[PDB]
Amino acid sequence: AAQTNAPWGLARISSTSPGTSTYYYDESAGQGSCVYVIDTGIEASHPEFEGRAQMVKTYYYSSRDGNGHGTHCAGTVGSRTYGVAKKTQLFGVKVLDDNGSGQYSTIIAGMDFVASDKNNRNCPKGVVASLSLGGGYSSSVNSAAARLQSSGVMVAVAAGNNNADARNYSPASEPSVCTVGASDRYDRRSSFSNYGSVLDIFGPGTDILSTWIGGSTRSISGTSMATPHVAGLAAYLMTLGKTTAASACRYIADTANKGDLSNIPFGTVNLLAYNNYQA
Ligand SMILES: [Ca+2]
Ligand SMILES: [Ca+2]
Repeated sequence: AAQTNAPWGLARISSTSPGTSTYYYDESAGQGSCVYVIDTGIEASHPEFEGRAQMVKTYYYSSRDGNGHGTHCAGTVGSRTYGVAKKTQLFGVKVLDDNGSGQYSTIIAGMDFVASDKNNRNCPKGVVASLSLGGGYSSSVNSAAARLQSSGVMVAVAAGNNNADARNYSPASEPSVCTVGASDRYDRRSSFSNYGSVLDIFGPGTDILSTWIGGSTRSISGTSMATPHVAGLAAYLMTLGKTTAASACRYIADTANKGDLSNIPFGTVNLLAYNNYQA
């Protein structure tokens, strides 16, 4: 398959060079895979999801996404125009309120929930979880993200938008999960991107066009927008039988784009997510 005039983030994942505008992906598009989107929830009624998005849990009182953050990142995972795993099943767990805030107890309970409701769903190819939140260091949310990864889920988390070492932030500094940095249009490190040895992979995170609440589309930039690129890539890769949730992150790093990024500090990886699809 091939999508013309794609968002720069989609085309970059299917490329060895920046600047391309066509996104090349296998026709499977990650069908049979599930990606839990742990954010502000998802607006399931968006025409870009096509019944593939679903609100399965809210830790507030309404499954609405009255923020737009969670609908944007879920769009990058597997919507029609802006998703990398265009046929995946999107499950929306709402740990962030309509302001983008969220207590660690709520974020932890959301990860503990995904690991259980995973067994109540039909995901033959496997399960993915994209946690594009980020707070200060916590031993317990690092522990909760590891429990999600150990339970059989590919866990992609945001590196943080602090321009510092991601070792001070959670769940980013959890070694078991996949910490995703953000890159911009020209294969530079995003000016907000966290770095450090904790990061496992980079993704398009600057000016990422995706869906938005109210049936709209808009671009926002953050490592929280680069994370869904790796979530959908892991989903799209596990559908191909190329990798397993337990090692999707390491497989993406093995088959990434080596040394293409600039502004990478010393000790941080220089890998850009690459689906390696060749038609
Ligand atoms: Ca998001
Ligand atoms: Ca490297």
